[PDB]
Amino acid sequence: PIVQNLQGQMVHQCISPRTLNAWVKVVEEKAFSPEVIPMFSALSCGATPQDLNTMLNTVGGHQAAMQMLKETINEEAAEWDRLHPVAPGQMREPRGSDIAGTTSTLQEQIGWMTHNPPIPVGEIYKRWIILGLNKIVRMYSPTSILDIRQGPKEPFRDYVDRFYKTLRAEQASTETLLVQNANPDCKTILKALGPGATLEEMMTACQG
Amino acid sequence: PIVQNLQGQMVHQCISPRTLNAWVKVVEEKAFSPEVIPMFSALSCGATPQDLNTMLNTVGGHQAAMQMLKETINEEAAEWDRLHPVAPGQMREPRGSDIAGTTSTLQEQIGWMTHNPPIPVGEIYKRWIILGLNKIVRMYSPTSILDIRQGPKEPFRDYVDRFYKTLRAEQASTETLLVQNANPDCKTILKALGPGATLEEMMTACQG
Amino acid sequence: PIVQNLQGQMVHQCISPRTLNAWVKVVEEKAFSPEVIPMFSALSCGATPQDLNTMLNTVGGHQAAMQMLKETINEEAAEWDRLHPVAPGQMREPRGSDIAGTTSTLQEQIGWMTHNPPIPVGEIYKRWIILGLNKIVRMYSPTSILDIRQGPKEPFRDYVDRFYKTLRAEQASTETLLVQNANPDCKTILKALGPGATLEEMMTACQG
Amino acid sequence: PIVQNLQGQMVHQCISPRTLNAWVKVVEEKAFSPEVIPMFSALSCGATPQDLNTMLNTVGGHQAAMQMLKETINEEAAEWDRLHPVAPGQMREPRGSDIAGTTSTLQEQIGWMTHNPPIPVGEIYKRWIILGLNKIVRMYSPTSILDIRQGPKEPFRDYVDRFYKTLRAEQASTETLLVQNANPDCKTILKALGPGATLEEMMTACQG
Amino acid sequence: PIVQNLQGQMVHQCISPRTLNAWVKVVEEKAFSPEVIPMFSALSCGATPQDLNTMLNTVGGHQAAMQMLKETINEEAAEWDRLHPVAPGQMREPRGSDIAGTTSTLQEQIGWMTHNPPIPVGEIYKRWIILGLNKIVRMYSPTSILDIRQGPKEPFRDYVDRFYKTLRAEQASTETLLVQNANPDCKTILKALGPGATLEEMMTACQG
Amino acid sequence: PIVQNLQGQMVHQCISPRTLNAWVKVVEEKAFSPEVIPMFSALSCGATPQDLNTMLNTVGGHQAAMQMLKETINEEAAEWDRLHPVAPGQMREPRGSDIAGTTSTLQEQIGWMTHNPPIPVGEIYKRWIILGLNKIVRMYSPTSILDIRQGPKEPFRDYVDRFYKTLRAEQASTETLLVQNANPDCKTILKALGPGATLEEMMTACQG
Amino acid sequence: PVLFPGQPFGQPPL
Amino acid sequence: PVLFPGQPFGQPPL
Amino acid sequence: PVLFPGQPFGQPPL
Amino acid sequence: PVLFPGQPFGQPPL
Amino acid sequence: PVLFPGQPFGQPPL
Amino acid sequence: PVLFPGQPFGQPPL
Ligand SMILES: [Cl-]
Ligand SMILES: [Cl-]
Ligand SMILES: [Cl-]
Ligand SMILES: [Cl-]
Ligand SMILES: [Cl-]
Ligand SMILES: [Cl-]
Repeated sequence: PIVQNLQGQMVHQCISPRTLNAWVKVVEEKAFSPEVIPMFSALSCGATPQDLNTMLNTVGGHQAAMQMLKETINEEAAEWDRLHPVAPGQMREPRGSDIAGTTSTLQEQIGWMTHNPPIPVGEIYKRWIILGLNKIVRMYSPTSILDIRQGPKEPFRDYVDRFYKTLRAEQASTETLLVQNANPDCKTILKALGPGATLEEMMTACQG
Repeated sequence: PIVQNLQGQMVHQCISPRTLNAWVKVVEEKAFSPEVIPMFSALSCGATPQDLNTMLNTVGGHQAAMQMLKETINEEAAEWDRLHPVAPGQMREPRGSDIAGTTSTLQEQIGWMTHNPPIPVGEIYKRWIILGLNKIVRMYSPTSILDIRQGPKEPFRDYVDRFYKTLRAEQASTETLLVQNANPDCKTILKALGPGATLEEMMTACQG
Repeated sequence: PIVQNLQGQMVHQCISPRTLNAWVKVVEEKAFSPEVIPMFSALSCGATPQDLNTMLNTVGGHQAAMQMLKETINEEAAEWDRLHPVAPGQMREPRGSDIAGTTSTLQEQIGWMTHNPPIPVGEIYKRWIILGLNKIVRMYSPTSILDIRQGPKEPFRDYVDRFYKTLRAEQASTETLLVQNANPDCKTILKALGPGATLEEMMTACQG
Repeated sequence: PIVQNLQGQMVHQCISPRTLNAWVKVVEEKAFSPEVIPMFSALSCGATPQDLNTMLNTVGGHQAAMQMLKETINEEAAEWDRLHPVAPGQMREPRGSDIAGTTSTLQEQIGWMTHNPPIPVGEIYKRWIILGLNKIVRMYSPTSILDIRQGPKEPFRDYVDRFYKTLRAEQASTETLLVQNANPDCKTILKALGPGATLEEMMTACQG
Repeated sequence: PIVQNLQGQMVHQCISPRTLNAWVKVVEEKAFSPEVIPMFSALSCGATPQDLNTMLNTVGGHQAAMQMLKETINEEAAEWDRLHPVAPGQMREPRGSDIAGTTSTLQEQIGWMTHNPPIPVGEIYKRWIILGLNKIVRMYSPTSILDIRQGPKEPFRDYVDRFYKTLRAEQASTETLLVQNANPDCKTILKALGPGATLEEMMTACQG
Repeated sequence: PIVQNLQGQMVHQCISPRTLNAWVKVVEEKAFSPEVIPMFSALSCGATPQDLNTMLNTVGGHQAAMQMLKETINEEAAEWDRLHPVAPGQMREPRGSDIAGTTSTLQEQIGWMTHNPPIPVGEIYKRWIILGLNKIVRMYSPTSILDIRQGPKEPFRDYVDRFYKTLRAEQASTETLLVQNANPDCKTILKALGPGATLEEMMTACQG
Repeated sequence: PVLFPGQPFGQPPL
Repeated sequence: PVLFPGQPFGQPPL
Repeated sequence: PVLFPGQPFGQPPL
Repeated sequence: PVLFPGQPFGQPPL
Repeated sequence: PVLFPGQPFGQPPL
Repeated sequence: PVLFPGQPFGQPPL
């Protein structure tokens, strides 16, 4: 990454073994559950395109997803080149391939990122990557919100957990449906409570 | 977070992999036991709104709670906007959405937090979050203090542990009841000891 | 905590995830064995009252002990207020509640701790806490020293371990008894060795 | 490695125990799966030839691969000496053996790497090593892309994972084949979808 | 401990959670095997008497040993007071109790340790502690060197390991005996090899 | 160890708990496999003789090896004294015993190591130690290269692994033999391939 | 509102 | 008192 | 394209 | 003595 | 060659 | 010798 030092200057630092291992382990354990994306974003704080490519490349398996990610990056890079049609010792303008780190060196990336004003190629590339990861989350979301219905004896709290877990995954890239998909006994209670009830009030009502 | 450096200046730092993993693991293991809140507060020391949102987003599951948390934040943000009705290169005033980090950038958050005088948007947002987490603790508290009664052969110490564990969870958002809910043998001893006895003296008395 | 930096100045630092986890884990594993207290003291080195409250609050369960601790802190705080009967931009004098961190902010705590001369509210509060923890150790000590007697075939070394483990817990808040509680065969040997023998000499004598 | 310090100067640092252990563990667990190479590259960031040799030497077993790696390094070193035919207190020019760290001392390596302009012997040697590691990945790739065919009941997503995992390993040192190797039912669907379909669109189509 | 900083000055640092845990774990796993002493010494590098007392106090159990250690410290402290018979704002001379940290504060310890010339109370106390730990190792050494004899089918290497493991423990506070305690077949070979043989030559000779 | 600081000066640092534990664990797990030596060298980067003795002393068991190591150090120290036949406040010349850290203090070691020009006693002693460790590796090498022959159904790759693992251990202190020790079927193929074939080409040829 | 159901914490609006 | 039953350590009063 | 099937992220082209 | 049985290391006397 | 069979990486020659 | 059997590495002599 690029971070501050004692002199207050932005300097490059090696990606740490802790960071490398944390990303490998979250992918292994969580695959492409929605919560993997904010973890990726947090672990790649201040990342250069090189660092982002390092993290993506350290992933073994999940290569269908990684290929979809390549497609998304290709699309975002093409759009950048469309919108940005591009001297000794002077800073050139970054193309899509430079932002994605295929045609740019680490030193060029540092030059752009620490310039005044800065050209944040690390943040731009992360945006494309996060866009692609969100599509993968949506692709691998197993259940439609329409099929999340409360069981006859399922506690309301457990149903609400399933409901909003499903909604999170499905929307990666409500109040009335929650009530409609509730079981007969809680639906009766929720109808009597009426519209305008908070989730807390609904959960309290069907708790007993 | 924002922390001090050698120059004595407040500078932004990336949220560390240790911090990220610790929060994920405490939620996984402890769910919403009361002790999870002070851990959240400690792990989010010096946090920007962005850092707080990162921590909240890294949580997989528990989405009923996370939705209740959203409601609470919406309420606190609305109240802020009511109480605080809001130029080139100048610092704007933060709205509720800026404090919650939806409409503010990381650099704007750093600007507010490191200003003189500082506008501590990180601390304000944490206050709203902790408020919401306390409601969730209360919601998920399984037992009323009225149903914590000492068993016929339960050691007094174990009963007192259950009593004050329950009280902590129930009050998230006594001396006489402790005695009344004690079993016959210890109640007799505690009655003879009389009122004004410390917990230590009570536990010593029913220890044998 | 408050620690030194490159400039040689006392600056506040966030309590680390390592510190937070270490304290949680020692309580979980060791409960209130005597060795937990010096660990608490070491882990809370340079701690503000806020840090001390953080550590205490992160503890799940053990709420009988935590309530006894509250009582002790209340007693020590009352005594402070008795002995210390308490202007724009000037430093006020800390009351008991300020030392315990209920009525003082983190910045006020830092002000007192880094003042010249310093008012070490962190150390004062730790003293009260350690006082309370010692009482809890004494309360939860299971065995009297009078009931530690060497078994007919128990090796002397194992007996001495039990003897001094028990003594440590019982005294939280000898030479002759060690001999008297020894079994017939070692007692005979220890009598012949006579008084004035070191523990090493006693253990050597009953080793065979 | 060689890294920056507070003075902004490039100084040598000891390879850390975390780095050493991480490399040992990734080789143990992953052997020579493709993802081991970017991990090696990341863990050896800023590495001297000495550091690179340290990492390679800490590997127990896998000595067939390590011998192939030696061959590759010998070839790249020979080519360097062909292309670069090589005074008191002056900097000599590095030969192949110096880049590989057999005939150069750590101080000579630091001299070359921190010179102005710098002679990046660490990066040159890493290039040779990564070249050799890629050949080993190719050698140990178990399956040809021609033998990756979708099973009668294998979900399309699982097939695509196998397809691109195999392709990655085989190419270490497509769109039409993916369709041809699909099973009858998905092939029919993919034919109807037609050429020009993205991987995402293909996976969506055969998902049901 | 006391360590150097950027200004090149000796400043106090808190004992780290890593250090605290490492010492607790080595005692738990290894008890009082000889190798525990150099680990103690290494973990207590730059330690104040306070730090040394912290490490000793964090030990649960092993209280026979800890009591023997107290005796040894009492003896060494008495000798110090015999050899060193001891003004506003001036540095007093440390007595035995000050070195052992019973009657000295942390600030007094830092004063003595960082003085010019320095009075290394941390090193003096560690010397007494290491003296006591060595006696405990000797006390808990289970086997005499006289009873380490090579088995009829025991490989010579395994015998030599037992021989020198025993010797290390027994001497805490040879060449001919090694041969005499060897079994008939290796003894014959070692006799033929003759005196003046290195251990390596002896082990090579009895290897087959 | 001795390392650089912000001022660019060589200052002593305490050996870290991570370093101490890593060395203990590698010896426990790997005993004296060849890869343990480069790990020792890497973990002891910048080490003083004191640090090297600390690492060696923390090893429990393996005392036959440690005694052989003592012999080797004695030999190298004797040779140093032969080749180097050795005033108030002035630097004395280091003898063998000083390099091995028996007769030199930590401060004397730091004096020699940080002098201009530096007398690298840490590196000299490490050389002697590594020399001794290599002899131990050779001593504990279980198999001669002559007895590594490919099994009738053993894959060639697995045979080559055994071949070069054995060679590494045996040489601690080829092309034709590899072919001769191959099984009939691969030997035939390797003969047809002819001499001058790389290991990669040989492995490819016998892969099928 | 600032936050909506099924949307991440910190999600920009509009 | 400074601290009350069932309330966290550091809990502000009133 | 910037990236091709079966090639690493960051792979230089041509 | 400096240290007494059953008392911690570093325990102040009197 | 720079490296020989059975010899460590970085092994000095001659 | 510098080191003797059964004595630690770094053990001072005499
Ligand atoms: Cl893969
Ligand atoms: Cl979720
Ligand atoms: Cl609790
Ligand atoms: Cl090997
Ligand atoms: Cl104990
Ligand atoms: Cl041993």
